Amino acid sequence: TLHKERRIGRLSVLLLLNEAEESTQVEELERDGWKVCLGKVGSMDAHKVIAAIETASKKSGVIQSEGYRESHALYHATMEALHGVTRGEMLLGSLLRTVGLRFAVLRGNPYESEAEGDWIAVSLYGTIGAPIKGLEHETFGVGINHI
Amino acid sequence: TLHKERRIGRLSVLLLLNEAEESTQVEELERDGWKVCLGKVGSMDAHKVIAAIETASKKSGVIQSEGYRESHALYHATMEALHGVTRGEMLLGSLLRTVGLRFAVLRGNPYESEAEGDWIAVSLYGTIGAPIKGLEHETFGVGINHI
Amino acid sequence: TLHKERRIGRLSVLLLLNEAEESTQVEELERDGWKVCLGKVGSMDAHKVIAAIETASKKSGVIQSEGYRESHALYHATMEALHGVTRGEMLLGSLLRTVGLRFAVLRGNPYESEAEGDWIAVSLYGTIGAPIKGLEHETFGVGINHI
Amino acid sequence: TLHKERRIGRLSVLLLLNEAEESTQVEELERDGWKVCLGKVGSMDAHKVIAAIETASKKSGVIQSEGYRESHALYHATMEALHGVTRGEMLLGSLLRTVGLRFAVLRGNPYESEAEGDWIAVSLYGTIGAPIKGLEHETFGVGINHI
Amino acid sequence: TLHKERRIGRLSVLLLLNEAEESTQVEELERDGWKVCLGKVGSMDAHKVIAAIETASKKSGVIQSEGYRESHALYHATMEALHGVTRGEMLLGSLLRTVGLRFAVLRGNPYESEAEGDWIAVSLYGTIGAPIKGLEHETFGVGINHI
Amino acid sequence: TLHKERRIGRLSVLLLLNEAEESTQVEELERDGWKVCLGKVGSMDAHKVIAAIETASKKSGVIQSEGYRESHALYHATMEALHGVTRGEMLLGSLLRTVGLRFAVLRGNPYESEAEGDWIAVSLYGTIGAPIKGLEHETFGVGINHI
Ligand SMILES: N[C@@H](Cc1c[nH]c[nH+]1)C(=O)O
Ligand SMILES: N[C@@H](Cc1c[nH]c[nH+]1)C(=O)O
Ligand SMILES: N[C@@H](Cc1c[nH]c[nH+]1)C(=O)O
Ligand SMILES: N[C@@H](Cc1c[nH]c[nH+]1)C(=O)O
Ligand SMILES: N[C@@H](Cc1c[nH]c[nH+]1)C(=O)O
Ligand SMILES: N[C@@H](Cc1c[nH]c[nH+]1)C(=O)O
Ligand SMILES: [Ba+2]
Ligand SMILES: [Ba+2]
Ligand SMILES: [Ba+2]
Ligand SMILES: [Ba+2]
Ligand SMILES: [Ba+2]
Ligand SMILES: [Ba+2]
Ligand SMILES: [Ba+2]
Ligand SMILES: [Ba+2]
Ligand SMILES: [Ba+2]
Ligand SMILES: [Ba+2]
Ligand SMILES: [Ba+2]
Ligand SMILES: [Ba+2]
Repeated sequence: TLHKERRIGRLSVLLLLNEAEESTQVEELERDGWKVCLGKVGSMDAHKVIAAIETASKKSGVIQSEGYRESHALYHATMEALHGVTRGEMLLGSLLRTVGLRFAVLRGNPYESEAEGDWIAVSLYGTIGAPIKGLEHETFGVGINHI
Repeated sequence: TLHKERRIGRLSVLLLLNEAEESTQVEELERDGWKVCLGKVGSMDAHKVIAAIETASKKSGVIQSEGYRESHALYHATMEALHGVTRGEMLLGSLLRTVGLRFAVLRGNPYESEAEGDWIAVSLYGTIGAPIKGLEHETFGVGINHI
Repeated sequence: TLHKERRIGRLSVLLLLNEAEESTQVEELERDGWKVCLGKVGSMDAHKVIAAIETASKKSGVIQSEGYRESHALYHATMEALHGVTRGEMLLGSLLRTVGLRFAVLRGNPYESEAEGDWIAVSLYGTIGAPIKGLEHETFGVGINHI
Repeated sequence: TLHKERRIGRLSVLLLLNEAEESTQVEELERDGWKVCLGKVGSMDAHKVIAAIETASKKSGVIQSEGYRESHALYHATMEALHGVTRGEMLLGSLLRTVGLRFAVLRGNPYESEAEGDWIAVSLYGTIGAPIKGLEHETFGVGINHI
Repeated sequence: TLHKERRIGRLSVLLLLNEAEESTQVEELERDGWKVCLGKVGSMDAHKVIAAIETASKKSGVIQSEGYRESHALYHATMEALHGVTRGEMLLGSLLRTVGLRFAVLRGNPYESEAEGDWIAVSLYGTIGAPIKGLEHETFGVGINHI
Repeated sequence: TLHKERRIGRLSVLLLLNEAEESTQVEELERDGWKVCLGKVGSMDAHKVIAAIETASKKSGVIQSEGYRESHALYHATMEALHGVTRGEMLLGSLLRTVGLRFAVLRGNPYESEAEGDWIAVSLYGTIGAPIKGLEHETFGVGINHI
């Protein structure tokens, strides 16, 4: 049962979508026990988006730098988030398209039972379009995985 | 070029994610020229989710009841939104999973140039999990298409 | 190297597309050594579409009714043909859509060298759209496999 | 209701498959109201196949050069056409395959009602095989979208 | 670093493929620390293949009956295994195919470092073919996830 | 009906998995009438993996070096084998992942009736994970096709 106050998904998206506050929201979330990570990445290569998220997550401490387990949970949540952005073929430049994304990564227990342990959420928002500015529209993606 | 104040995607998601206001947000959006449609649908059949969205959209007037063109634009934006929720296989009950979604549909020009005309956005938020309550997590989806 | 006069794909289509009152193509192809099949199927169940094509291909003697080897060559040709039709998710009714198809099944060698042996093409044409007539547009798919 | 005499999909294919008439078929279709485009593309990069189809469409006046709306309709139609050719994975060279394609793009109204507006059809035809001539076979793809 | 002697994937397959020993291989693996599960499932519904694997896993104590965390790890591992069997579209009956599968589920740590924790491997083996015995062939699938 | 002693899939695996110091399987299979191939490949480019398998299958004489027909049977077997490995997106390096594979290619008839003719299996095994060693887990894939 998802805790009405700890919906890791909804929270990561609100953070990702609210431009006024930035450090005001991150602190509250962190004081609530959430490990937060924010970043931006524009590219026509998906592996750079994945790389960017993984690097920012490990630096901000959202996931462990050592070992595979946690990098593996993050990898798949990212894959699942890229689905919402790619909608069909997890390809960017190879299908003549590029993205400009903002991303958030949240870690913590979104459930009532403390036995559930930690979960992670990768949220993406920005644009996807042709190699030219202006010729694009919005795109969203959210992936949730257990750690 | 997307108008900083008319980002149809971001707006539909905020509406979808804000529980306090409900009719307070819809009115402002509608006074701004946006045609809005809200609804909920829980099911293990994707064709009922699609049906629910299409029916609510035509009743609330977001898209034209007559003709194919507009129903065709809505159909594909829905498909693109379901990708974010299904992340891989656009299947629910057949893969032993069910969803509980909240959906918003917005229509209007999100660009600076008035020549772009109308666009539509289908946003989904809720849960996806096993046929039992509690065993699920969050899921998001957003589709954007021109009309 | 393909035989400019035996491009099994191109031929199966020209045959599927033509709506001439006088039956002149089937006999011409057969006389040139080709096996030909023709059928129509409308359904919101992909398995029924695969079923019909198999059956008509066996009744017409395009593939052997005995064994698996040829039924296997056709099944994949059919599948690769349904991709052009479903474009992404090999689902019809569960995605609230339905088809009205016409199909051709051509079997024979399309190469200059007799060594390449027989090959088989499955072509599809019709409409795909909502459950209501009129609300739809065209759909095309060609699957080519070896036998 | 598709107009028996304006089946944009069927027409673009017949236009693509027939070698005898080249300007004779374009003219007749142009005089019938259709915007028409024809091209050839050989590549192992999907983005080049996409870019040529867009560039040819914008140079022949099948879709506007200015704005995003029309480029967006064509992009998706191309994607839907790319499906029938790739059959499963929208990759060519990365999967050790290359294509030699002939394409067509048709823009006009295929319905009885004028309220349906214009639609665009992207059609593809040619060979898909290994990076060696002769080692291949035929491949089709038809995409259809509303503008 | 995978531990040469604890390659959970390789083990579950060898365990799945060998008919001579049944309890002799389960015991040895159990005495080596591995949680093990074995089952058989014949169906044309993917959800039944999934449900049997989950039910068998929860009854044999390979994953907890309480909570979501472990069911979530197993669900995804099963999906990843379902991939190798469906090869492209996660559908069976809807695509006129049915399977007769033997499965295995292994839970334990395959790495040198104990900080990697437990991982779960779902393995599938059997036939996938038409709804008629004999008309089919072999099919494999191995899914691997972290708990 | 498959021959309990000639299940080409099951055999190709047992052969791929075994790491015995004494070469005893290859010769036994060959003596029973099977064509066998063995190779290893590590790369973050799927085309290089397909390349190697083709080549080793031609050098070993598992499929004819001349023609297309057999190269076509193998290419698809390979593809259907890569699905078990990529589980969703037939991408390695562009999704920031890489493989370390071992592959077997068995060719021969696996059915009781000699009428089914020859068939070919492509089996894969190794690891898939980040560009850094250790950060990975196992991966499996079996593709079976007719020839
Ligand atoms: N609209 C495309 C992106 C794009 C390519 N060209 C123009 N726009 C998408 O859905 O990703
Ligand atoms: N977690 C699954 C849903 C589910 C099935 N069983 C339990 N949960 C998903 O990503 O859709
Ligand atoms: N146009 C959709 C089908 C559809 C459903 N409703 C209307 N049309 C397709 O491309 O398959
Ligand atoms: N014919 C393959 C392509 C190929 C590459 N090499 C041989 N064939 C296809 O379906 O795309
Ligand atoms: N062998 C097919 C299934 C099938 C159905 N009928 C014949 N064959 C597959 O790859 O799934
Ligand atoms: N584990 C991923 C690959 C990966 C990338 N980084 C770490 N692992 C897979 O299933 O392919
Ligand atoms: Ba996909
Ligand atoms: Ba898919
Ligand atoms: Ba697919
Ligand atoms: Ba092929
Ligand atoms: Ba788009
Ligand atoms: Ba796909
Ligand atoms: Ba459509
Ligand atoms: Ba999940
Ligand atoms: Ba798929
Ligand atoms: Ba993994
Ligand atoms: Ba896929
Ligand atoms: Ba098969």
